[PDB]
Amino acid sequence: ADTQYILPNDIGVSSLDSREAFRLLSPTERLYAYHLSRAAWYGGLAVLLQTSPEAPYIYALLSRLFRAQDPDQLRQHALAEGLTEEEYQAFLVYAAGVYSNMGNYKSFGDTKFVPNLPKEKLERVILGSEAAQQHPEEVRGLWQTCGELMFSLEPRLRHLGLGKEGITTYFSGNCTMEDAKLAQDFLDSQNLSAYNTRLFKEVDGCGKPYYEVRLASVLGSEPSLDSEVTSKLKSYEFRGSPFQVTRGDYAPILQKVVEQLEKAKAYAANSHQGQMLAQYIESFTQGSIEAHKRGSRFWIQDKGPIVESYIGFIESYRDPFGSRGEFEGFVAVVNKAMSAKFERLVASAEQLLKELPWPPTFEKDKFLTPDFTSLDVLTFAGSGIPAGINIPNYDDLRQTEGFKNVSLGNVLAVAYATQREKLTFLEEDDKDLYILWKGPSFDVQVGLHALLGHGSGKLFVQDEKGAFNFDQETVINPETGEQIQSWYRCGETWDSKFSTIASSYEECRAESVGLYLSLHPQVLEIFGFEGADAEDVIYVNWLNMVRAGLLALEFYTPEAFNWRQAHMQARFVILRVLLEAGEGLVTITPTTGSDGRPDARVRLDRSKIRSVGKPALERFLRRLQVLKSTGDVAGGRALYEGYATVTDAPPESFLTLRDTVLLRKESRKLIVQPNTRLEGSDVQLLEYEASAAGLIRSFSERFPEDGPELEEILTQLATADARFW
Amino acid sequence: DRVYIHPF
Ligand SMILES: [K+]
Ligand SMILES: [Mg+2]
Repeated sequence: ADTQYILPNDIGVSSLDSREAFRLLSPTERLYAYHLSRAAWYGGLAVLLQTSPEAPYIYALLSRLFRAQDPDQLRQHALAEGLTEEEYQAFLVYAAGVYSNMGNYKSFGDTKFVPNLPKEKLERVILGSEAAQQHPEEVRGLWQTCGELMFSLEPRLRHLGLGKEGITTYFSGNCTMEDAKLAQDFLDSQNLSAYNTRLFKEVDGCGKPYYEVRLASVLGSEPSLDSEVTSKLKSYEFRGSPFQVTRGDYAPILQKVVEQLEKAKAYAANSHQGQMLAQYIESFTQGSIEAHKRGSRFWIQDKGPIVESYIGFIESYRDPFGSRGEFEGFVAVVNKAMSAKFERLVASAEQLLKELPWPPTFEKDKFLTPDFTSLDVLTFAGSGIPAGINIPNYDDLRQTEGFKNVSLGNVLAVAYATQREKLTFLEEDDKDLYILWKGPSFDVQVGLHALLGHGSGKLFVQDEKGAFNFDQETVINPETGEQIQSWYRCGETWDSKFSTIASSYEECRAESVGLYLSLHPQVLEIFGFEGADAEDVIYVNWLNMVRAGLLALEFYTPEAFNWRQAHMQARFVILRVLLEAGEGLVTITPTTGSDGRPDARVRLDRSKIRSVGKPALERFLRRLQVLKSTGDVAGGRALYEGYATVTDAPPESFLTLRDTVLLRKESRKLIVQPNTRLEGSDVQLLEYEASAAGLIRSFSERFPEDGPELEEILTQLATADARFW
Repeated sequence: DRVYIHPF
């Protein structure tokens, strides 16, 4: 039984398999991946600053400790200081958790986690450590600074968020949702993207708030060749409030990033890779999203490479408002073999899009023939590793120029196997079917989710002067029969319009497309499923979604009435929609397992999937796209937050079921990633044990050049902004 | 936009 805000000692750890994909790379391709990976791991440290006030200190303390003494050496000291093997293991798991999440908050769930041992016992280990003997001042200093917050589980520190009842470093501690809304209106008016920005509010002597929008860049207040960002660097007046646009956020870190990006540029395969890197450098040096947009523009044209990569402030999941981006970056080898079926899905994607429950007027003008490859991840820096990605997030690029889809093949392989004894909330007659097809089912789901899901739908946009990207005279809204009366104006994006629900809303739309189009035989045939096996995959895919809808209650916060994980909230909604259809399709039954503790069961009538589930899902999917395309945020919130409402209403009683979900929950696996070392000319791949100590070791050897320098940098950046929280 | 697998 897992404990909230605590990583269990027996937490699953899997090492990313990357030996074969790396063994195929040419010397130049290896050197290319080597420097790109270093750029990713460098910038990945910025996530610490984007997580919690104490996260940079904790990483600095852990890095110091394990540099002087590896887990086996530190074991001998810790056990001599009174720590049991269990208590020491708890510290190893915590450290590995901080490393893999780049912070003391889970990327998947946004909950704080603390070390599972006495604080006074860990103190003796740290103060008596070898790192403390070599540098007593900075070790005692770090422990004094982050020690309290390392263990504290005060209610306002338990979850990420704005307001006084949450923690965030995207904003200063005194910021609220009202502040975030005012900032977004200012940002939209200046056509300034929020992706690489943070917001800080300081009050003057009077008490009047002053707002600072700090951009992420190497350069600061000093003049430079750029004018696009330079001209923006000034004070503003917005609705009575004074705004100031600055830059230089994570400056020494991004400095390390552009160094490795520039070195990787000398090993680029083509001009597409060469120009996109130069633009990323421009973006990270100047603070220009446009420069990153220009880079992404070249990146999309780099069709089916050998080493695929992407880097920057990409996703906006962990921003409580939902517009600011968390830094990430990945380097992967395109698995030509597994990428065959995905290109096959693209080849018939244009016709598949027509099967979607909305008129072509709400679909993109032209099918853009996007790249879709199966990837073997070498490096995925940041807070967490996804199963698949649809990028870039710039919708003006995806609806006009193009986009890319990637399925992380060596990531799917981790959760491919299934243990029957650890299955939860499933009927016994379904367990064998679930095990046999769970793997293959999400492989199809990932493909549809990214390509047919994220890659579908048009946004109605009106430019600054009249002209609509659609024809308002002919286009009619299906749900009302009237002409379009709502759209996106200039400067408005998906994230700016729907804000706090933008992520989850879209994932719900994407997940729904996946389920809906998994009924189509030609889709399953592409992934190699026909006849009896085909309907089995369908049944399991729907069984999984309904099951996941129940598991999702783990990621809901009752006292705040707030969902913490977008994809999980999305699956709970779909569960609710299928429950709403009735007809005995889906039922949730509170039971009592052999454990003796409260349990639950989920039943899904296979025969009523196409007759009841599909039309209900088709109705729901139509509503989603309509409100999305028109930017009807009021209707969107009315529709989505309705199904996303968690209550103890009969017969389900979700609030009571939530307690059962938490009681039988299983922690998500930590993933150990390999390292690449350069022996002057040749590049080698270092692998590690699939354990906490193995994950720790992977970071100890991750920065052999300037490790202690990064600790100092992260410490400096943290102290500089300490007054904010 | 990202795609996730749960449980993982
Ligand atoms: K978002
Ligand atoms: Mg807060």
